Amino acid sequence: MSVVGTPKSAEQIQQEWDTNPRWKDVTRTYSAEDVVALQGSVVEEHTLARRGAEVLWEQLHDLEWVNALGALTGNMAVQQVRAGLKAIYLSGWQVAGDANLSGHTYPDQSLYPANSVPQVVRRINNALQRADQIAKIEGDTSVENWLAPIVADGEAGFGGALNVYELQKALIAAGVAGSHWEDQLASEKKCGHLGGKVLIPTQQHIRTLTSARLAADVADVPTVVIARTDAEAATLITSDVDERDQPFITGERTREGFYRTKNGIEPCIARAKAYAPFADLIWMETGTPDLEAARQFSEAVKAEYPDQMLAYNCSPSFNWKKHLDDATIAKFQKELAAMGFKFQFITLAGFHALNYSMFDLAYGYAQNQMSAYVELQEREFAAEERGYTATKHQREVGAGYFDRIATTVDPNSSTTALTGSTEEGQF
Amino acid sequence: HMSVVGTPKSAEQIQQEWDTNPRWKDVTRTYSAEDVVALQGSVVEEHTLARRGAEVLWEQLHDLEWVNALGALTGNMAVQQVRAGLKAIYLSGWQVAGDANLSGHTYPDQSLYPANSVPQVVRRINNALQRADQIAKIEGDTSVENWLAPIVADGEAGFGGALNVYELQKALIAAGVAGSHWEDQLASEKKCGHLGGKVLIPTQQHIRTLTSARLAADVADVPTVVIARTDAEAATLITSDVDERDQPFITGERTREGFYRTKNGIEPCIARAKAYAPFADLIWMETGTPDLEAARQFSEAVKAEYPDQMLAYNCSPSFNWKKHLDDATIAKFQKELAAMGFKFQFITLAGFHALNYSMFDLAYGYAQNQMSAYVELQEREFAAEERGYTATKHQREVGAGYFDRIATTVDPNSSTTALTGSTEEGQF
Amino acid sequence: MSVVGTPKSAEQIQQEWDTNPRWKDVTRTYSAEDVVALQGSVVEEHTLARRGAEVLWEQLHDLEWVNALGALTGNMAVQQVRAGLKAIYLSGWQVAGDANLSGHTYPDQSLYPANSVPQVVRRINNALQRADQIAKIEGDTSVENWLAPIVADGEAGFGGALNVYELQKALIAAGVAGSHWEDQLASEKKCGHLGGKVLIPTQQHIRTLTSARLAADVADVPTVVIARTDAEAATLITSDVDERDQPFITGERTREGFYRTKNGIEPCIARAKAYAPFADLIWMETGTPDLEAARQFSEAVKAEYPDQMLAYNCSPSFNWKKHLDDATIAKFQKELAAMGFKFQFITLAGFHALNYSMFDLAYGYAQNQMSAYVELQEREFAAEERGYTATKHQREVGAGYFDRIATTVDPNSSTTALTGSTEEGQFH
Amino acid sequence: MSVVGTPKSAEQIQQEWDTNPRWKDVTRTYSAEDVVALQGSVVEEHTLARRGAEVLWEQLHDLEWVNALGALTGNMAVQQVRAGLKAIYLSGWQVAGDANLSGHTYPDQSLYPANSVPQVVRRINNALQRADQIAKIEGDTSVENWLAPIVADGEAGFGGALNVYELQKALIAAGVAGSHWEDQLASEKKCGHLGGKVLIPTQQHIRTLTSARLAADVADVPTVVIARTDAEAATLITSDVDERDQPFITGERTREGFYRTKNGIEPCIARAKAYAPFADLIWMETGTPDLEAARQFSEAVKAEYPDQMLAYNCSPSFNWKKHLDDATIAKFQKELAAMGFKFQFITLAGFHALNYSMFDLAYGYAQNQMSAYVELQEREFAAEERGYTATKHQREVGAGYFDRIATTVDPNSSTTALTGSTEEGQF
Ligand SMILES: [Mg+2]
Ligand SMILES: [Mg+2]
Ligand SMILES: [Mg+2]
Ligand SMILES: [Mg+2]
Ligand SMILES: [Mg+2]
Ligand SMILES: [Mg+2]
Ligand SMILES: [Mg+2]
Ligand SMILES: [Mg+2]
Repeated sequence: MSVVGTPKSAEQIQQEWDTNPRWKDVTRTYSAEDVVALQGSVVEEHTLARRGAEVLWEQLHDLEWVNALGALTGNMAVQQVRAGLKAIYLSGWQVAGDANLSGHTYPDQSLYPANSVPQVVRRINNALQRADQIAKIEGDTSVENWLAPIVADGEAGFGGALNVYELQKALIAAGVAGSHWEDQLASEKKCGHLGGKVLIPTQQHIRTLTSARLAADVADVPTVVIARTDAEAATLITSDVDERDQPFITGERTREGFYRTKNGIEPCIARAKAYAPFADLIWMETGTPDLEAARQFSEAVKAEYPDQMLAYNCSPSFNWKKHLDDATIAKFQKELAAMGFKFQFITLAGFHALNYSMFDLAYGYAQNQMSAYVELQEREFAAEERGYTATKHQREVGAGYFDRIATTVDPNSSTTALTGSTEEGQF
Repeated sequence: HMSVVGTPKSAEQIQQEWDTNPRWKDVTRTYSAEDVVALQGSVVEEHTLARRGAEVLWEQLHDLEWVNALGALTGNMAVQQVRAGLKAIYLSGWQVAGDANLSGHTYPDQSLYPANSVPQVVRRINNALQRADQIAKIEGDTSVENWLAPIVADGEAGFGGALNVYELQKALIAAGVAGSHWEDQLASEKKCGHLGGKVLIPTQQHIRTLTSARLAADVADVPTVVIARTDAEAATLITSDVDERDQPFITGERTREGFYRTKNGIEPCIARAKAYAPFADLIWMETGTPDLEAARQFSEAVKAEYPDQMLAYNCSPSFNWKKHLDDATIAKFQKELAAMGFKFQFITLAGFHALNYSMFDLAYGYAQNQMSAYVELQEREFAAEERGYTATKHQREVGAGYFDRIATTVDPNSSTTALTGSTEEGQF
Repeated sequence: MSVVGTPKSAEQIQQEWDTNPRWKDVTRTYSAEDVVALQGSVVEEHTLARRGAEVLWEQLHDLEWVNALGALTGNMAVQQVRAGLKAIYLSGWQVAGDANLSGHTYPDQSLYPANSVPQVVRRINNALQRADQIAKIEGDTSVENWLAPIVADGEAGFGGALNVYELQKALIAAGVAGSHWEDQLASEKKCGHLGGKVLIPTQQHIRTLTSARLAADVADVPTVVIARTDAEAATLITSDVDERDQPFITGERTREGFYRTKNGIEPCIARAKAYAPFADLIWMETGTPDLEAARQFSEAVKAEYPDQMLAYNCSPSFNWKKHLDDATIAKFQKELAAMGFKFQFITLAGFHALNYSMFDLAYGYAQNQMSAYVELQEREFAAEERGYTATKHQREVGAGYFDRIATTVDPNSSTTALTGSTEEGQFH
Repeated sequence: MSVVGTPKSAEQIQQEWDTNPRWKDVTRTYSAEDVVALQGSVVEEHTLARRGAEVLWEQLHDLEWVNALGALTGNMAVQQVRAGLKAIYLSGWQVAGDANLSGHTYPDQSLYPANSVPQVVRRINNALQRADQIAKIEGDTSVENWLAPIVADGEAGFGGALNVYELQKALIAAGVAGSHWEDQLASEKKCGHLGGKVLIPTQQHIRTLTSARLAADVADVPTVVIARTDAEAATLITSDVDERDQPFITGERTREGFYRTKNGIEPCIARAKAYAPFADLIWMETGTPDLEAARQFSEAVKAEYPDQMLAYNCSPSFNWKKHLDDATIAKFQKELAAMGFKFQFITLAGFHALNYSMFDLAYGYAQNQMSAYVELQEREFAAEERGYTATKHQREVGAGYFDRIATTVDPNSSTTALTGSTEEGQF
């Protein structure tokens, strides 16, 4: 037939696992032959998933740390890279609130269709590709890498291990670079800073992490796998079967049949250590922005897994000035990086930037009409010194690029967009 | 027997409504009431939000000094606009093309995206307003009397022929649109009004479009507001010279494609506006500058033949406002326009610029000072609570308390509610 | 500012519950005031959900029984109604296999996105509507009701109570007439005739049926709620918390923490008795198609609730010529109806009809090329005297209907479809 | 700062056009530098679009003729390959009637959303991949290539060249092997065998074919481009600007501004010769299944382009036994293959198979209930001799394959699907 997409042999995969330092501390409870048996006759190449994953892994070891902001539209991701950020965080919370495939506004409880986050991954890459295409024809070299890696939210898997497997597969097809997975009961998933959280036994989350790795292996991409634990605040567990969880089981039971468990940094350390061999980065949800507790978690984990990188949630669910002074806020991220928190991200940055900017505009617009918008347009003009370009909105969305396509197909076409527009004649 | 739910009206009932309801006092239909019924089948679905929105919109356009709106490309965007006191929502096709269409790609405004993209955003905006209305009910919030603000959505050029026009209107009505606007451009060469290289369609062809949009609203039995837009002020090309109303502006020369070169300006806009009036609840003239004098010329000339005709005006971000106008004129702009008959006024790309600038300003500061940049935003949100802002408590803004209410309604003793013990409960 | 979609008061709802015989045997653990508190300021009308639910409830008490076939495309439902069936069944198995929003082929384990089945409900209603429209312009009264009630698969709700609520809401928005919900763990969901099934406690499914009724009440439509139990084959359960399930707990455990339980018709009778106050119909999956086993379940349930209607799956997963003789197969549904099984359905009928007919045609096409297809078309021609109409495929999908729209907008259009078509000149 | 997805140089592309025999008779009015200019920094790999396009082109030259059937669902395509067919045809007609993203039933008039056919391409490929995966774990080698190439319907492009460009790009992203494009006015597009067809000028369709090729080159895949002409029955054209069309323009006009034109085989031959340098296959819609009329079209085109391959629509819109005897019906495809019609397809085969088979069952079901179904189940049993496998429906949709994924993740899983089922016990 054709040699396109021929699967590699179990020997090559074993070779790659043995020699490539990317897999230096990755445990696999399945064999390389098990991967081959699940790949059929053709293995689709996932370019953006591979490139982003390799770029992400590289940046986590080159840069002091990799920091990101939550993005829920393609334009958001474009502006984050344009501004200098090297990675995009794809928040599930935000998807639930304003960008999921049901069309409804949801709280962060795994209510939306399971393929919603993959579509936002694809959408973001599409927008970054368009920005990359525009920069090439415009000769704009302000950004070295427009295809910045995407770290996406796997939540609690939307079911069992097969649901996990299919979500990770869908995230890779969309071109994700990393995905994170939490140890909550899928049917009761909550945001890390909401209540009513229900843990699942330690082994079950290792099962989830193993499933996430397996799909990345079957698709043949070094996807960064992130493990999140919600044990600092969760006081409910589904079962006491796992002996690793028993020291925190109180015996008390709820009407639903859940077991009460003792929460805090100790069960997070215990679970972190158990997840480490199956996680490229570890992440513990916390109740406050507190450097001491972060250092404490960092020390206990690195005392057994010294090279284990960590991720920290700089959550807008914290009232930041209520806990930290301005000076502590200024060094918060830099001090975290010294502890090994190499991926840091403001999860709901997109939500609050979108909701506040439109309220501020609409409120002024209701009182003073055009005066309020001219205020915004002038800030846009003033920001052009800093590299802002979306003021010329026609080229920002690719008017020049499609004019180039149109002239490539027909050099004498008289229906090009940017020639004659008010943009070229007023900006 | 058989269920009578959704039994269609008779032809005589429709004719009585057309004859006596003042909504249709100036609406011309070249088809009959029996034609409408003939297309409705055995069951006519109710479109609650499209009906409510259309009625509220029409009432507001006659009761308020003028209705104004801002472009919205996400559900949360519309929530804040209504929360801030706005009484209508404009759904830009430009914004949908650039950051919210079903292809997943970023497109310029050239009718490149799938034809059902805007309807999806109509349904999304309504869903988001319904969630804010639900939350408001359980929170005792009465700061907004009508959360379900009318939506005016961009129908562009119909994505093809009359049948493409019809299905787009039907899909917008099914999603709950209050009004839709249609422009006299060649769909295969559609452009934003302030882009170059526009190709007009013949006047009679856009009367076909407006007639098809009205027909789709009638078959669906909702009084959708039909808005006619003309791009004749800047377009120098037209597909054909077949319409005698267009011929006086044609020069005679043709392009290699076969298009006819035509003379643009306000004069062909007035002519097309007069021809569209019997089929348009609102008329909209795309212009190259924000000019009150030019707006008055178009208004007086149109109202001379149809004095009750309402107009619409695009306060376009494509205009460099302070380059053309002083601050005093900017402050009175919409007010002066309202006196001329421009009763619906909108900023098309308000959402694109608010979204792109806010995220850039945050990411720029975040790239240099990390958390110090975000705390500034959070502190601004805290400060905006005096003006009525609420999204700082993001958990309840998206309905965590509402779904907690659903959960406890099913199981009052559930121990897995979301807001209970949340960091929002204890820190905000 | 309008009164469209104004919610009813709690007293009005409570009065409907107290007097409308539709709710005669319906237990609601929540209050009428709870329903109102969740409805915001506007309640959208769900015309097809209301009509379908009403028609369904009417047919279950007026006809000897209501039989259906699984359909996964719009055209399938059209042909089912065309051939004389009064109800459509929407299999979740079939959606997982060949019609879900992931684009992938899935076994029946709740792997596809949760809004997949609603989309097919909307699709089926859309296709039935088109046939209804086509029949009107064609003067075809051979079918009384093209909008046959749809009974859709809710699986295990795709999570907790709130996931159940949203699926029911979406099914209603899409126009479903009824939905069935099973007492399996959504995380490890399986087809009823698959292995490794894990039950949830009796009370957790009572909570599911409650959330399902609540979503219908908030939507103000009398959706037929069906309760399904898988305890006939399942040897696992998630917890021993419910004392109604404890008499079957063996005391063993699994590595995952599941509890071994004793399967059989006995725990199905018990769970059905518990589910009865919360189900318009009750259904137990069974390992074989057996009339006596069905009579045992029937008479046992009706011993406590003699007016409880039941549902039965004549599963394709069975092997009928193996078990039963021809004469028993003929009387099978008729005898099941006399026992109270008033809704019967063949789940995977669409899957098998689609896969076999395409294999049969593709195989013949491989050997004999055009000779194979001509056998089908002549078989299609022959079926016209039984009512079949899809041989003329252009009119079947609405070519004439859209000609009517096109001629209504522009009666002089020179670009209509059926005039000059090969269908017009070659199909008499 | 990675190498994955690096675009190749213009001279590297120019070398493929000059040497690869795939492009021996392909005219490109744009340059290799033009292609590189539109590719940005990264070029995604479209494995299935590449593999399928290479397989299809190879089959067209190696087989007597490649024939296919219309498929509108994933399971349909699975059964077509299972029965021995080596290609899938994706009818736009069928998509409009029962599988487009609007949810509505439509006549064949370009009414549905433009990304609908790409979705079905991706869906068909997903189904074929699932059958490929199941076949691997079951040791099934009765099918050599489950990834049969897909020929998809691009209709009239849903607008201008930029619309054409985006449809071809989305089809390629979905894994298409070929796409066909017709010379109709998009806003008035009709099925070839419906009335009221309006042609666009010859040059405008060359513009379409060029745009379709450009998108395939920018995607770096050898997509098979097929040119369809509707001039046999269409008596309308939009303009008289192209002098190649004027010898058929009569001077008559319609109220809309169209031009009456003389339909027939003559303008089909002329337009075909104009499309030949821009089309890998050429396709003339006809009003009857006539072998003599096909020869005239074939020998006329091949007089100027000897190696020009042709495609023929064996349309269900023909009443076959009203025109042909059984002897001619049997040899129809074979005769066409000898004239150079190397891609032959029954467009609406899926619609009629699905609609008839369900009416036949539902009718008998409404009359004799279970007896009607057991007849179908018995015919499915008897079909196992011929290779039919969907009778065991659980494994048919991958229950066994996902059981493998489950046991690969956790060997001791108590929640496997096929063990203890009625499939392993009654089949
Ligand atoms: Mg999350
Ligand atoms: Mg590790
Ligand atoms: Mg627009
Ligand atoms: Mg008027
Ligand atoms: Mg099911
Ligand atoms: Mg009951
Ligand atoms: Mg087609
Ligand atoms: Mg050629």
